[PDB]
Amino acid sequence: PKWSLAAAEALCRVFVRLLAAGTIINWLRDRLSDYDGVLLSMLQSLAVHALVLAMAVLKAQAQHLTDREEAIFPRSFFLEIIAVVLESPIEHLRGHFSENFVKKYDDIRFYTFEAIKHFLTEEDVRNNVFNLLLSIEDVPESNDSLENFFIERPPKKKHPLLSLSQHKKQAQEAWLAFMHLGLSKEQRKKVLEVMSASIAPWFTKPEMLMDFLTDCYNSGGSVSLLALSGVFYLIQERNLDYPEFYTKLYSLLDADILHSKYRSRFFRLLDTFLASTHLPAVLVASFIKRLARLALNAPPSAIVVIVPWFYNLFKKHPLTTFMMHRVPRTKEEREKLEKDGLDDPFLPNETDPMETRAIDSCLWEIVQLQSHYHPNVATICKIISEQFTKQAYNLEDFLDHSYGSLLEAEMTKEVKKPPVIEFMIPKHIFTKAAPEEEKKDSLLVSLWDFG
Amino acid sequence: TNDLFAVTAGPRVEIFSIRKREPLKTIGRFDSEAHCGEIRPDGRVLVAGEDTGRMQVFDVGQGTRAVILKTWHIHKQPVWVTKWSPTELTTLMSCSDDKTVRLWDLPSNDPTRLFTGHTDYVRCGAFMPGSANSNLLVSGSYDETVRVWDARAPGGAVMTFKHADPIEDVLPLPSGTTLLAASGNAISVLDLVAAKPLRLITNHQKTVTSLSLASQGRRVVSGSLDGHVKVFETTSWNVVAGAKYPSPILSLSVITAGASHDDRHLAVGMQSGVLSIRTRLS
Amino acid sequence: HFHQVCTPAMLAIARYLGQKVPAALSDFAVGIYLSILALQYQDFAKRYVPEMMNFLLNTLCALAPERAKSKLGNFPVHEPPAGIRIKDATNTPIRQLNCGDCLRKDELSPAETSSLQIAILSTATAILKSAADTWHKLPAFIESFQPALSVAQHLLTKPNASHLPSSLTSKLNDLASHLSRLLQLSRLSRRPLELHHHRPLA
Amino acid sequence: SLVSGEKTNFNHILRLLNTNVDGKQKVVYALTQIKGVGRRYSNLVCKKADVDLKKRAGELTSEELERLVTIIQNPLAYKI
Amino acid sequence: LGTVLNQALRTDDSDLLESCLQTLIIQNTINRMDSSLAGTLLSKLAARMHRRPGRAFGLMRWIQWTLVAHGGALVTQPDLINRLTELSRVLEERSRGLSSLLALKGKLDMLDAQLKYRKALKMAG
Repeated sequence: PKWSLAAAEALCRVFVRLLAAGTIINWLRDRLSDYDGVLLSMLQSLAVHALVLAMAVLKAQAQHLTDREEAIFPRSFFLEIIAVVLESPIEHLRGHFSENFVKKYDDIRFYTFEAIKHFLTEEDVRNNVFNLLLSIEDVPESNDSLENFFIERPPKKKHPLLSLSQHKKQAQEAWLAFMHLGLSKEQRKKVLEVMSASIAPWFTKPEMLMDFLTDCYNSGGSVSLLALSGVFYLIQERNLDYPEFYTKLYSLLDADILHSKYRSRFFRLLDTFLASTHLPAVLVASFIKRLARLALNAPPSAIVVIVPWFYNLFKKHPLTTFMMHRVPRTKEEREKLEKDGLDDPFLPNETDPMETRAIDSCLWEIVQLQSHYHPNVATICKIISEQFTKQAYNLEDFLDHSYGSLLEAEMTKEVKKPPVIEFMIPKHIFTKAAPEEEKKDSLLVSLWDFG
Repeated sequence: TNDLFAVTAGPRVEIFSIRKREPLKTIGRFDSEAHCGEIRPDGRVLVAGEDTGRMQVFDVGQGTRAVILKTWHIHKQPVWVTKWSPTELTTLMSCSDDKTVRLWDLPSNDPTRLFTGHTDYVRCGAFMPGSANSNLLVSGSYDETVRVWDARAPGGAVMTFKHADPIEDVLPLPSGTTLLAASGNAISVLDLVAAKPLRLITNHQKTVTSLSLASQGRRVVSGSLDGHVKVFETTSWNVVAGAKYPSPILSLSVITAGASHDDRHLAVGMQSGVLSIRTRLS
Repeated sequence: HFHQVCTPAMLAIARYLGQKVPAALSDFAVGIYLSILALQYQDFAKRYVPEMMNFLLNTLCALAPERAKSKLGNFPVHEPPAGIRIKDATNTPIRQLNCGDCLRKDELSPAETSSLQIAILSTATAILKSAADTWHKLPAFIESFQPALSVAQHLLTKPNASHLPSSLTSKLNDLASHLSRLLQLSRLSRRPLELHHHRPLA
Repeated sequence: SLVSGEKTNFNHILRLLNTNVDGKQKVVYALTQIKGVGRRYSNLVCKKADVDLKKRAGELTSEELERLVTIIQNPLAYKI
Repeated sequence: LGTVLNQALRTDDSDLLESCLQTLIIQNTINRMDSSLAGTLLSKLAARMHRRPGRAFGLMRWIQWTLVAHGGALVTQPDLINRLTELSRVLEERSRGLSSLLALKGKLDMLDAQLKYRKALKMAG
């Protein structure tokens, strides 16, 4: 049906020419109606070029299916266009549609959103429309930042298409109706990731997102860890607060969050959350102690981020430095401590960070963590140990670091500087006893049966 | 009868006019920050404290006068509140960052008295108005502890109260008997003749920032991070009036004009770098 | 301090030993394997593997006689997916592990599973002894080994002694006693930290 | 309990083209702090830079920092 | 919008109230809201009612659903019948004209008809 393709495009050509030109007009529009049906089939087929013809005929219809100078276009026709392209399983059709016009044209964007409204009001298709919702990313700045229109920049000077608020309104409604419909777990987490960057900036009012977000934030777990981003976005923009923010943060940080994948974003948020200024010392002390105690079991790809942030916080809050260099003031206490060794006054698993006695503890955890196996990590603990020189450490060079980064680092190291080996290697490498060599057996061999 | 009031915002202060409502003279001799800049009850002295720990005191006439009278460099750690004794011209309280509040005499080169007892940062304070409230000093820490000392016996506080929040502001009353503490979302009216907490009041979401005495010692405006200004009467403490500001606020004051100290105008200071003045004349 | 070849080996060890929630007892076995590898790495260079500590305790609770109920260390606890935990098989005695246990068998006979789990337990028990013996220094001893005691007494609970053999019982009892001894050692010897006694420049 | 310290971190040694050390003093004094640069020369380049003299060194966004860098790089492309 | 209402009511906001009241989810919010704040909400909504008598169509449905969900919350804290007192006083106001408002309605629905009809003559003629 490539000849059918040629017939279709030539029919579009003669159609736009007769529209640019213009008891008979009834059949003259009968032609266009049946051609719309033809184009339904031809998009249900190449369907990308069929889609090109469809936007062309939408253009010609909007241009001259009226007596008025204004360009109304069939929202209904566009609606079934949207219906067929969203039911179609062709990712390439959807991509060409999104990139070519939705990421290009604002008339398309707005009327697209409302077409989505109508169509959703009347699962895999849910995934498709969700993909499209995610595919719209960029929020324009202003009504003069709209500044490009597929058809008919309106001379209304008050038009909904001229007012950014309406496009934000329509996309807002789209997201509202979609979450009102319901969505999957994976859809939920993808939203919760990309929201504050690309979904929360779409709302004329994000307060229902404040609702939904603090619900999944009070839910708990990795979803709530993702929810932190959104709730911070909202408390920053429109100061609708959570009740107990810092105590929530303190108990929120837990065992596995360092092992979570999104700790990078998490740490940038926490960098703000202690970049605040109205913070009491014992609160930031609590966060210090808890983070050291979790660093005792952390991955090193986290510890590399963990340490320089402490250098920062120590630089800002000198009433934390007492956990680094702590003198017994009194000889009486010196007697008491040399007699009875020290117990940690800090309370693990205490809820309120403003009451955990992190003050009067020490960073035994990190000074033991100096004796890590990994050398760069050990040096970074030495940075705490050594002296206070640099005014700050950025973390941006530290973030997003993984075992992958460490392995490619050692890989991209030189092929070989001439290395060293171990001399006088014993022969009884798998021998169980060797009672005649007097060298004690490999612990692995003693605890492993090889036979 | 002045035409002056001070704003402290960043590495500088900007002495403003009440009449013209204009920043008359900026002073940018501050190194790092400037946590409180207040003028002596003359109208000729501005004192202010930087963030390295020095506190500077310098003279200003009406305008372009910044002669640095004295500097003190004792705390080695930022000072957040230096305030004049509203009677004596020569004494000022200074609550630092570290653990300390202390009274300075201007001619003296070492602080007159030092009061301790606080355990966290200390970041609000005031003197005690009233006649027999002679040398009586009140401070709120971040440590959920407000303390009042007498200067006569520099022991601990004579009185202390524990809240559940960081106490971010405080003010006494010109009756010299009762006192506002401001902490979290929760203000607290207290007795100081009986050391008995009268009543907690919470009509804000977020933490408050600042309280301001008003018209005739008869009302108090409060200012909170809720974008919210809310003024109460001092008899029942009901929410009497208030408004909203488009950015969460940090400082607040009404200020009076002249004869009998009718309130000339209020101004709020928001985190968004914006100093809003609402004025009324008569 | 640092090697071109010896250390990336340790890094591969650490990636496996930190990551990979175990789906099978074969994963458990190779975890035991790399744990003792890293022990033979940081012998007499007393460096430290939190990956090994948390992985060992994670395995120790994943054998789930009754349940990881509440507040068992700070190490990330995960769920034994396929019934991969011990039953009341207290009669299958102890044994030493073989490399064939690095093979997957979804058709495994349950008595072999019981014996293999018990052998894994005893070997991890030995690993605990060795790691404590080599890490009695290193001031985070208390905060690193207190969870081991916690897991130990939790497994010493009667709903776990029901499934446990008396051999492993005496094992972990020895563990608790020796570990409490070294804990008291650390507690009495522990001193606060004074790092910035800096020498001023002339 | 949460106030944005988005401006507090400015008392630090700034790196620039030749000297890697320029502290917070003032816009004109930091320009003269850069080697070879005159004081009135600093006046000229900042009043072309449209930056406030009241602004201290480090009170400036990276955009106008590198704007000052390119307009000290080429003093001829902008007229003088 | 439940926490939004909670925040806005207890902080006695104006424009937050406007934002959430411009707009189902309504019902969900009234399920999930609180009690004492809902009574204060009732008070200021009777206030808006008294201030401009323009739309009833959302806000009556709102207070409907308040008395749905936390109706007995005023039974729980029943000192605020003085809040409930004025609503009687408020809703007796809007009943006023109804005592003869229909006497308007018919003679106007009268002249409706022939104006429809002579119009319905008009394209026919």
